[PDB]
Amino acid sequence: ALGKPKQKKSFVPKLTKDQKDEKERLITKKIYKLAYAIKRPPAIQQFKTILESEDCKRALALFSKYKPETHEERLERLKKSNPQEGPKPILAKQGLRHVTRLIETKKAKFVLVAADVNPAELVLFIPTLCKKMNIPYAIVESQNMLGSVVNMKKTTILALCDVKGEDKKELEEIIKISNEMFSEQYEQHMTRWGG
Amino acid sequence: GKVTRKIREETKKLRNPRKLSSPKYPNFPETTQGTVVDLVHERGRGVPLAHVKFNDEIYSLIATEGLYTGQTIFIGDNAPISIGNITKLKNVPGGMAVHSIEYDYEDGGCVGMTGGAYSTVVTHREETNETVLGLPSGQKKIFSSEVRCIVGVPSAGGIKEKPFLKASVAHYFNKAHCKKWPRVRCVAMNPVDHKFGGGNHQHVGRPTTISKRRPHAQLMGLIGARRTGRVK
RNA sequence: UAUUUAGGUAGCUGUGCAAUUUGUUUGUAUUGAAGUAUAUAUGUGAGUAUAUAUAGAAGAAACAAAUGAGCCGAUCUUGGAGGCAGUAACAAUAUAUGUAUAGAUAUAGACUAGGGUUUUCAAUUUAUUGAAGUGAAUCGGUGUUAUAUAAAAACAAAAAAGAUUAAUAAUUCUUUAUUAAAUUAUUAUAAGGUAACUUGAUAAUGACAGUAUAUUUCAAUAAAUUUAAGAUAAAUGAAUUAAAUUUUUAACUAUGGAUUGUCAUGAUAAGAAAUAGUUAAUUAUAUAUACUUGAUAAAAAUAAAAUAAUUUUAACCGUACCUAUACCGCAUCAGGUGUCUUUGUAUCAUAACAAAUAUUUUAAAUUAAAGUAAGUAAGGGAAUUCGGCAAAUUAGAUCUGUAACUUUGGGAUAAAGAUUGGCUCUAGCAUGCUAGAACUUUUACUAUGUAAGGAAUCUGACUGUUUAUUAAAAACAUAGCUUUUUGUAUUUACAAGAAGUGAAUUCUGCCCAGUGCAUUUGUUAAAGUUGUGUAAGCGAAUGUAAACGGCGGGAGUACUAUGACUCUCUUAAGGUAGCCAAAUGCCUCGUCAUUUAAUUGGUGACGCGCAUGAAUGGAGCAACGAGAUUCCUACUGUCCCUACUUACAAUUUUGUGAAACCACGAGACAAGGGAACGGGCUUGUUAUUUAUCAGCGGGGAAAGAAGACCCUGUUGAGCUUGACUUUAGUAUGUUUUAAUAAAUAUUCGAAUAUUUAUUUAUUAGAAUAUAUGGGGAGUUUGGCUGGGGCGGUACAGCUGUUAAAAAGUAACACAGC
RNA sequence: UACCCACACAUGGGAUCAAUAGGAUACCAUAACGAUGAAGGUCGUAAUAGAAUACGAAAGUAUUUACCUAAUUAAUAUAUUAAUGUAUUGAUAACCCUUUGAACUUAAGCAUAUCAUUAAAAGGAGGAAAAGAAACUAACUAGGAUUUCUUUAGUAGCAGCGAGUGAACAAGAAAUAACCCUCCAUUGUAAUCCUUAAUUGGAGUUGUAAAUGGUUUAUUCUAUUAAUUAUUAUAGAGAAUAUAUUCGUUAUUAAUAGAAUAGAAUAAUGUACUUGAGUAGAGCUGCUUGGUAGUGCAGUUUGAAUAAAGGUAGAAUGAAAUAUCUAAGGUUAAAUAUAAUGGUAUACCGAUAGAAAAUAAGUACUGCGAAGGAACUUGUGAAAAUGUGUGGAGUUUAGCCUUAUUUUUAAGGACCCGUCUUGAAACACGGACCAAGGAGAUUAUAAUUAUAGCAAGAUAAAAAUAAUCUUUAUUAACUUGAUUAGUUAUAAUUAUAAGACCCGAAACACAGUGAACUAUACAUGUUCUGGUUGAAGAUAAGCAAGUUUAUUGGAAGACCAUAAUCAUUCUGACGUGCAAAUCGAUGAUUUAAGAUGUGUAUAGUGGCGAAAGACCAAUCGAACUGUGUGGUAGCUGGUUCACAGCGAAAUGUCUCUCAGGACAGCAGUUAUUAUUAUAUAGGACAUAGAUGU
Ligand SMILES: [Mg+2]
Ligand SMILES: [Mg+2]
Ligand SMILES: [Mg+2]
Ligand SMILES: [Mg+2]
Ligand SMILES: [Mg+2]
Ligand SMILES: [Mg+2]
Ligand SMILES: [Mg+2]
Ligand SMILES: [Mg+2]
Ligand SMILES: [Mg+2]
Ligand SMILES: [Mg+2]
Ligand SMILES: [Mg+2]
Ligand SMILES: [Mg+2]
Ligand SMILES: [Mg+2]
Ligand SMILES: [Mg+2]
Ligand SMILES: [Mg+2]
Ligand SMILES: [Mg+2]
Ligand SMILES: [Mg+2]
Ligand SMILES: [Mg+2]
Ligand SMILES: [Mg+2]
Ligand SMILES: [Mg+2]
Ligand SMILES: [Mg+2]
Ligand SMILES: [Mg+2]
Ligand SMILES: [Mg+2]
Ligand SMILES: [Mg+2]
Ligand SMILES: [Mg+2]
Ligand SMILES: [Mg+2]
Ligand SMILES: [Mg+2]
Ligand SMILES: [Mg+2]
Ligand SMILES: [Mg+2]
Ligand SMILES: [Mg+2]
Ligand SMILES: [Mg+2]
Ligand SMILES: [Mg+2]
Ligand SMILES: [Mg+2]
Ligand SMILES: [Mg+2]
Ligand SMILES: [Mg+2]
Ligand SMILES: [Mg+2]
Ligand SMILES: [Mg+2]
Ligand SMILES: [Mg+2]
Ligand SMILES: [Mg+2]
Ligand SMILES: [Mg+2]
Ligand SMILES: [Mg+2]
Ligand SMILES: [Mg+2]
Ligand SMILES: [Mg+2]
Ligand SMILES: [Mg+2]
Ligand SMILES: [Mg+2]
Ligand SMILES: [Mg+2]
Ligand SMILES: [Mg+2]
Ligand SMILES: [Mg+2]
Ligand SMILES: [Mg+2]
Ligand SMILES: [Mg+2]
Ligand SMILES: [Mg+2]
Ligand SMILES: [Mg+2]
Ligand SMILES: [Mg+2]
Ligand SMILES: [Mg+2]
Ligand SMILES: [Mg+2]
Ligand SMILES: [Mg+2]
Ligand SMILES: [Mg+2]
Ligand SMILES: [Mg+2]
Ligand SMILES: [Mg+2]
Ligand SMILES: [Mg+2]
Ligand SMILES: [Mg+2]
Ligand SMILES: [Mg+2]
Ligand SMILES: [Mg+2]
Ligand SMILES: [Mg+2]
Ligand SMILES: [Mg+2]
Ligand SMILES: [Mg+2]
Ligand SMILES: [Mg+2]
Ligand SMILES: [Mg+2]
Ligand SMILES: [Mg+2]
Ligand SMILES: [Mg+2]
Ligand SMILES: [Mg+2]
Ligand SMILES: [Mg+2]
Ligand SMILES: [Mg+2]
Repeated sequence: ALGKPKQKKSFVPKLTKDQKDEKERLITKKIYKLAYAIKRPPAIQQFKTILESEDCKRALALFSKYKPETHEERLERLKKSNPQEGPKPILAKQGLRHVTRLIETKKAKFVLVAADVNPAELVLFIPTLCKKMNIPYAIVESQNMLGSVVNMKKTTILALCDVKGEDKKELEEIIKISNEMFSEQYEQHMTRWGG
Repeated sequence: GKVTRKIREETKKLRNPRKLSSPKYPNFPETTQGTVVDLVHERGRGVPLAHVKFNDEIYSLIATEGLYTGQTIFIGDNAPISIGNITKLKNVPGGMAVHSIEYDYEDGGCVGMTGGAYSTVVTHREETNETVLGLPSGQKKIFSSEVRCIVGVPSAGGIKEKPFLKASVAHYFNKAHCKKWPRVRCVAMNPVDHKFGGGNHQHVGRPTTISKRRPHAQLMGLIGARRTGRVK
């Protein structure tokens, strides 16, 4: 109306499978230049230590001794008359909501934390909580590495309650290298402003 | 009242706007050589265009004054200065005539497009790398250097010599240039169509100088004048 | 026991009659219920009861109930039918025997838009019913596009004759052709010419204005010849009509070395004439040149080639008929509607007539009046009239001749004179055109077509346009002149937006106090901070009148008279150059001259100009005008003063056959009173053909339309603005705004503000406050009144008179506050 | 012969009366659409076929279902590996939930206000929807989720405090029902979940957890089909035939489908300490409510505490006591509202009535389009208007009243009705004629009169087999306080509001349709013939740097005619016309700023315009169609049967008042009562007085 032309409608192309993967690359590239140039808070700056690439292999070779039963083994365990035969078996827990119950009740002895998680708020409180209960702790890179033990895809946290008698001396070797990187310098980790 | 003539003309330009060529020249890193191919004429404008050929590619450009078919010209940042060549602005001495000036680098051209109108250079300032140009409108404008431009006066001469002695001559001019012709004076109109209209005799009754403070549909007459009348 | 009371508009109350349905009780009817039409009785009246005729199936009364409960009117609603009235208005060719002989009016024929069976035939009387009829590889659509839906006229593979049907025919049939796709048989991979080029031997285009001149291709005329036709009382070197058979130039190449063409302009040492040769000659909508322009004259799909043969290979839709009596205007309507073709005489054409083709049947007449058209007029010649409105005169072609004025082109076809036939010859060359001569007559463009002329004034420069249906102009436009805004334009200052005057020549004077416009340094809101501070705008200063606009008055002074000169109130400045009783001057039919027998008219001079005047333009006329006004010459029934002839309607006959209007109109007048102009009422005077026909416009305050003028309404709408109340748009503050480092300033180590640099942000906005704001939106704009408006308030209080010896009382009446 | 009257017989038309396979209103049940292709449309099928009606190539009597149409080899999204699977899209005309949102009108003007949390318009679902388990109400001797009815109540309150508008607790009833996620659920073990014939392939520790059998028997209710019923009567409701018979009613069974209750049998049972953030609240700003200085909601800026805590308590802020509750996550039956579709009834209408339609009716017909939209049953045969026959008068007088057997004449009287008006037969308006239709009825709230039941008390409130009035007792409040027989119904009149006795404006808002006439821009096509005049350019011949004469050439918004076009004059013709703008003569016009076909673009506070307020479908200083709408009118017009009793004003005061209202005066109707006749008077007489014509 009023002597003005009719409205015009433009067209759009649907994105191809190469064009979608191409555009997501320039999104993650812009963020990596952004977050480094500003100053990040100290609670995130503590998550840069990975302890080594090599020292991870000694801890994961310990936990693979204690794997839980599979699905098909669980049904054959119930085919027997008495399900509980012999002593209690030593296992390895793998859940986030279950491990923070263990540390609050002081049952654990060694905790591994994956720094790979996105969103990042879920594990910000973990190294401080172990400090109040005097628990040694360590940080590994990827949560895929922790799922390789429990036959799962991704796993955030992982901890043991006890170990057998033969691997006692093998356990004390790990804690010494783990403590001098984190717990002996914990009071410095709160003060370091990443910039 | 009703919507007047001025607002109704602008919305008629949105239903069918006017079309022209906008000729621009390319950018090349070093000095090359090109040949003039032919000369043509467009519908709206009076100045003839020229088709040059750089690296087996044909572009369009405004023809300078002395140009014939088959001549050779050079384009580059450091070409020699002569008639029809296109060089950087810093090379030309003070007092010559240029006729296509880009505002910034690697642009087509902005200033001096029509036929018969040229600009002059007045100085060079080695501090801050700037030169002052003399626009055809008569105002001194300061230009940054390193823009490139073309040397010479444009063609088509002085068209405004002989008058439209007939009414039929002005009919074909405004029709090709897409303007409204003929025009009716606003005093002859009835007071619905225009503010000045109506009355028992043909007169205005209001001061014709109108400020720029007022809104857009109230602007008519001599808008925002600093002076009115013959000087002497 | 009314010997006493009884009219009555607006209005209030009481007693009663009519209609439809509901509860209870009583009763009628096929030897005849309800309805309808005529009588009789009865009631003061709304009404009721009975009798006779007709018709054929259901209806009445009493005690109580529920309401869509009683018509003469509303320019009331729907249906039926009158007067005027057989009136207005329309249609009306001849034959004693015929499917013919004559007369009369009208140009005719094809594609598209619209119509849809109207086509053809049969039977029964521009009707009704029933059958039959439309044939496609080459005729249209289906395809491409017009700078995010476009072409039956732009672009595009290909056909013509000759016959058949009651109706289709580039479509059926016969004869000779052409295109495309699928399968067969055969094969050159290059020769020749110095050159332009010739033959199987690829990579091209669709594709693009207007005007003038010269070619005479076809075709057509004209002539000759050969077959056929029709007419004349006669006569004629043999007439008239039809069919066919015939009637060198431009480029380029090789030699050559300096001239040569067109109706016009020319071409050549970047090689002329002359020779030898190779390509073509575009069929009139063509070819080659020239001329006009601030106009240079569309897109896209689209390509290959030698010779012969074959085919149940080439899909889908429309193909009848009408061009105006088969469309649109309510119709068989004097209106309107795209393109093309069409024979003969016609010395510029035009106009007119004839061909061709299509339609058509029967009242009277030497006689009315008044009409619509066409003719003629003795003597006078605008005396008629607002005005020569209407009519009349002039006119084609050849030869002489041509003024004032001028923008030097024009005026000009100025004005003013003379000639014109027919037949027989002579003289030129270009061979069908032009000069001259002799003879002759009831004298020559004139059947049709075809300018009256001259002298002045006002206004518009010119060609152009406009109120479809009362206005064609002096109105609008136009070139020309001038002012203004924008240097970050899909376009780029010789460009893009906004305004005024109106060609050329000559001019464009004075004023910035008022209102606007521009430029630059006292008053004024909110939000934030422990608290404090900071906005634009308004006001003030300076410019601007081809911005809106404006441009005075009084006194003395040189026989009378006048005042060059002087004095004086104020203000922004006090109308200069020019012009005039003009389209602008009330008094006013101003004063003088001239035009006429006579002039309120026309023209030339005068100016204390009610109220002239400079781009709101002043002065001015050469050319142009269906513009407005006056005078001479010619011409005439405009007039003195009217007369005669013809056609069409009218008067007379047959056929089809309406409308406006109508309280009642049955005869018409003089005076009276009356709502102050009667057809009817009151006193007087009067018509009459057996019941008519044709005219006429005195009256029926004749018919059309709930008056447009004027007033009222606490009824509206279009428009303007310094009316009231507000709002879109826009300008300026505050708060929200990526991080970092540094510098500077202002307040007290701290708080604010300003400014620079880097990349790690940068979709570009949001919420509030003040100002501007007829670009828009709502609404209002008292009463009284010797009609309304203008003037006053007799619209609130007080005293005396009007005012008539208790109280009460009017006027736009008196004298006042 | 014509004109007038009386009687008898025939035409014209469809009124009156009687009937009826049609309508209207109220109640009850149902509340079933669509990608497995809906609603609606176009074309076809009959042995002889047009309208109507039914049906799809299986086509005019348990399957098929031609072509368009959401119409789909698609679009917006999810899952698996470009292909395949899944879900949405359209119809509605009543009720329900959100968004947006007017004006006419009332205020005797109008601008805040009212109409109105309305009409129109858009989005989303079901047979019902929405709501629902206190971050409540109250001040008591205390109650207890939601919904609906009575009452509180036209009350508290809001508002140019004007016109007007307007709630809740308590009390009596209908119907009743409570629950689930959000932590650390036995870590001696994901015990879960989708898919595959298959731990087959996945999901999942950033946290998933979901007990299962439909076999049989009995009973009750609803819907649809099929069967038997006396001629005495568990059958007298009603229809049809003729002038004693049937269908049914009444009362019983069967079959199929669906729902509910109960019994018997088969399957199945572990552990569970969660409380809601860019929220609640502040500052500025706008809407809404009765909410008054938030009752509720939203934008921008700012933004808390976690049961040692937070919210509320009918004027504002700050503070204190006493009560009483715990927000910001989710589900939910019954009582309730109303169409299309099918049933049952009635103080409704009876063919100008009832729906527009007794149905070949949403049909014929009209408009470019949105849209508009009729007539007609069967028997009887009224009036208006006419024809034939017989009889009678006169030519100078229509019809009516009174008195008369000189009644088809005589003497007296007598202008045409309705209506405004001081005054009408008026030269003031409406009416040519007949039939049928046609206007103070209904509802809510008050008051007076008549009648009926009970009476210091009165009552059919909703429902099932309480409240209100006498009497809020006064006052703003404190301080204080006995008293005019009532209440419930039936009928008539008056006042206010509802369309409001009937018909009538110029206008305003909401939602849509048109450039076939006519206007402008852009693209593509077509546009007859003859003459006049003579600017540049060029050539020669003379005279002597030039200058006269003669040719050639064919420029211009130059001149003139035919065909075509327009419209100056006669103020010609016609003027219930040929024609809702035509015809004749006379005129103006010519290679252009022209004329014209088709295609694309511009729409109503908008477009187009060489400008006249011209044109936009016979309409234009704001087009056409439907709705709000029965818009408001202090202003014209009309208003339907008889008799009897009684009978006026045109004056005073106030009024944005002067064509209108209210109070006072004049009138009518009904009622009670006698020394208010020991009294009154538009009078007179006697006495005492007032006044300034
Ligand atoms: Mg005008
Ligand atoms: Mg205006
Ligand atoms: Mg003027
Ligand atoms: Mg009486
Ligand atoms: Mg009635
Ligand atoms: Mg009547
Ligand atoms: Mg009456
Ligand atoms: Mg009638
Ligand atoms: Mg006739
Ligand atoms: Mg026929
Ligand atoms: Mg034919
Ligand atoms: Mg043929
Ligand atoms: Mg055919
Ligand atoms: Mg044909
Ligand atoms: Mg035609
Ligand atoms: Mg005709
Ligand atoms: Mg005669
Ligand atoms: Mg004479
Ligand atoms: Mg004579
Ligand atoms: Mg005279
Ligand atoms: Mg006279
Ligand atoms: Mg004349
Ligand atoms: Mg002679
Ligand atoms: Mg003119
Ligand atoms: Mg006119
Ligand atoms: Mg004219
Ligand atoms: Mg005219
Ligand atoms: Mg003009
Ligand atoms: Mg001039
Ligand atoms: Mg000023
Ligand atoms: Mg000045
Ligand atoms: Mg003067
Ligand atoms: Mg003059
Ligand atoms: Mg005189
Ligand atoms: Mg005649
Ligand atoms: Mg008389
Ligand atoms: Mg008199
Ligand atoms: Mg007569
Ligand atoms: Mg009137
Ligand atoms: Mg009044
Ligand atoms: Mg108004
Ligand atoms: Mg206004
Ligand atoms: Mg008055
Ligand atoms: Mg209303
Ligand atoms: Mg009002
Ligand atoms: Mg009113
Ligand atoms: Mg009003
Ligand atoms: Mg409201
Ligand atoms: Mg329910
Ligand atoms: Mg629900
Ligand atoms: Mg309300
Ligand atoms: Mg859980
Ligand atoms: Mg039986
Ligand atoms: Mg809570
Ligand atoms: Mg009846
Ligand atoms: Mg009916
Ligand atoms: Mg008398
Ligand atoms: Mg009067
Ligand atoms: Mg009279
Ligand atoms: Mg009258
Ligand atoms: Mg009348
Ligand atoms: Mg009646
Ligand atoms: Mg009305
Ligand atoms: Mg509208
Ligand atoms: Mg001309
Ligand atoms: Mg006339
Ligand atoms: Mg539209
Ligand atoms: Mg006007
Ligand atoms: Mg019109
Ligand atoms: Mg009386
Ligand atoms: Mg009156
Ligand atoms: Mg009264
Ligand atoms: Mg006395």
